[PDB]
Amino acid sequence: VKNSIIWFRKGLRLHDNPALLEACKDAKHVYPVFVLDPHFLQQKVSVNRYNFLLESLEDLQRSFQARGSRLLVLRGKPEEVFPRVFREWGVTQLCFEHDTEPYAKVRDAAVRRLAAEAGVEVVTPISHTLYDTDMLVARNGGAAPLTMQSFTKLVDRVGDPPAPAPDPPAAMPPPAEDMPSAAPAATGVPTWQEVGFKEPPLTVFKGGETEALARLEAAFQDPKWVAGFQKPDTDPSAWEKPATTVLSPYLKFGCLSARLFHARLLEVYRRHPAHSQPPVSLRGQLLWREFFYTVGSTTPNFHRMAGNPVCKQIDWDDNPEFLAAWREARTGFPWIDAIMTQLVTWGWMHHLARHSVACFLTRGDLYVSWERGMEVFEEHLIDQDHYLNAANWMWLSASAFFSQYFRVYSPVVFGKKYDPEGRFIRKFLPVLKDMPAKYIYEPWTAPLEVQRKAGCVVGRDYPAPIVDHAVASKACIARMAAAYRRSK
Ligand SMILES: Cc1cc2nc3c(=O)[nH]c(=O)nc-3n(C[C@H](O)[C@H](O)[C@H](O)COP(=O)(O)OP(=O)(O)OC[C@H]3O[C@@H](n4cnc5c(N)ncnc54)[C@H](O)[C@@H]3O)c2cc1C
Ligand SMILES: [Cl-]
Repeated sequence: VKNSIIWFRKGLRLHDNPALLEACKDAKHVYPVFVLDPHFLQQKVSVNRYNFLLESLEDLQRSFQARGSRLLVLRGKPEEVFPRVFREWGVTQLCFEHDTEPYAKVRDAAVRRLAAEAGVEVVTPISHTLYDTDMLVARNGGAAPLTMQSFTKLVDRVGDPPAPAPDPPAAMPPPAEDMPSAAPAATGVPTWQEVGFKEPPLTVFKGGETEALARLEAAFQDPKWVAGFQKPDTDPSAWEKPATTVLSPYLKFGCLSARLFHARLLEVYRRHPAHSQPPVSLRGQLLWREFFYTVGSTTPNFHRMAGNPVCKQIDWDDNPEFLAAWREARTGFPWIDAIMTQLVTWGWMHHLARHSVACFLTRGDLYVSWERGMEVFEEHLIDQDHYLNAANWMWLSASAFFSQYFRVYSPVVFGKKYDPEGRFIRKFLPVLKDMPAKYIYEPWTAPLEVQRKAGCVVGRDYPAPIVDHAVASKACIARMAAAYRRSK
């Protein structure tokens, strides 16, 4: 008989899940498994993202329960847990969604050889990206494109991505009863308290496929907005209603299928002939994700500067004091500190807000390596993506893809063009809530009487600016021009 395991890592969803569909076909018993390391906090991960993952597992649990099955959260590492459960459960087939991350390749290749020795057939469909990214490289002559323009012409010749897979059946083959490793007390979904976190999450975005599909339908309530979407024209200061979809956490964990998103976009585009085109369109935003996945999965050392063949070797400063002030939202520039506060509280910021804080730390003002900034983003972002975080950090620091280092965002003027009254700043920096709008982006320029009346005295309640942007940005541009000349 056929007993199968569907192994969730990403792809935390029931819709468009070809690995789940294959596991369930002709199966007597199906074991939906997520493997959790109970000592992940011993040597990195904010409670905001880890609880987002836990909320995604609880949503999967309710979906399987509604279909007569159950999600098993196994504690341990995959190389030690799977050899046991293969024999105990009589497994004949192991299915999981393909993954191209570095550790994913080492981990999955080990699980492949263990299944082989146990007589278990392995099926690994592709469904986390729009396309088989290896097929895109092979169609391009054996190398990934290095520009978005060249990449978009490639996918146009390749054609549309595969349609989303059908829904799973209304009833699922359940796990066998009275299996010791499937005991409910040892396979439940933990809380953030039980895994060791002492501070509760503060983010307003809840995990799960249900929330992902709810947010998708909300975005498509106005097809005119979807059709005319232009990414560079969206408001980074909008927080009551963010200016973009905020689907990145759900796409990162696979709570939302990228192919379903793409299919829904095509349905709208065919009724709106004047819809926006790549790279600025909403479809173009998914192509950015596909582009960085295609380049990153084929480039060694993609997340580092050293050994990375696509990253410029820049002599970045080792300044812990600048990094600490940037990391702790005490730079003295309210626009920067407000966004860095949104990072630690929400775990998500608008794309152009990420631009501001990334440019400031690296090629704009402080000249600290983008790897240090990525380390800070990798801890707090609920949508942290190994390939996307790295690519955009190299972009913003002009180390890869982007080269126009004379374009420098002002930590004073940038946000003022969107939010002259500083509503975003008052929301995330309540110490400046009473400051008149004339000085909220430059609180040090406010006369002392105004600072006292507003209850925010620069130097006691809110720090002075750690740098002069005029001086600091001039020093950073001159240094980048010399680094660009020595790297020929
Ligand atoms: C320094 C820096 C680091 C970043 N780190 C990440 C990261 O770790 N994870 C992440 O998902 N995005 C990252 N991005 C990209 C971008 O900031 C987010 O994807 C976007 O803000 C998410 O909001 P949204 O879901 O509303 O995007 P939308 O505009 O609604 O776009 C929809 C989807 O397209 C994809 N997408 C959009 N913009 C980009 C982009 N620039 N690159 C790649 N894919 C994109 C995402 O999957 C996103 O969910 C980073 C940007 C910067 C400048
Ligand atoms: Cl600017």
